[PDB]
Amino acid sequence: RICRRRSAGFKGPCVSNKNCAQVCMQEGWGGGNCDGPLRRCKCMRRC
Repeated sequence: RICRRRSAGFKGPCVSNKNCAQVCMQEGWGGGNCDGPLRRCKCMRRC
């Protein structure tokens, strides 16, 4: 399975998708995903 976890350490709203991918990798997570109204970010990796 791939787990989606709210991006811990991301600076506010997901205006930059690129920086959410980084914050997720920074966290030890595969990629990052911007959720709902984009104004909150998630991280995705295998679990």
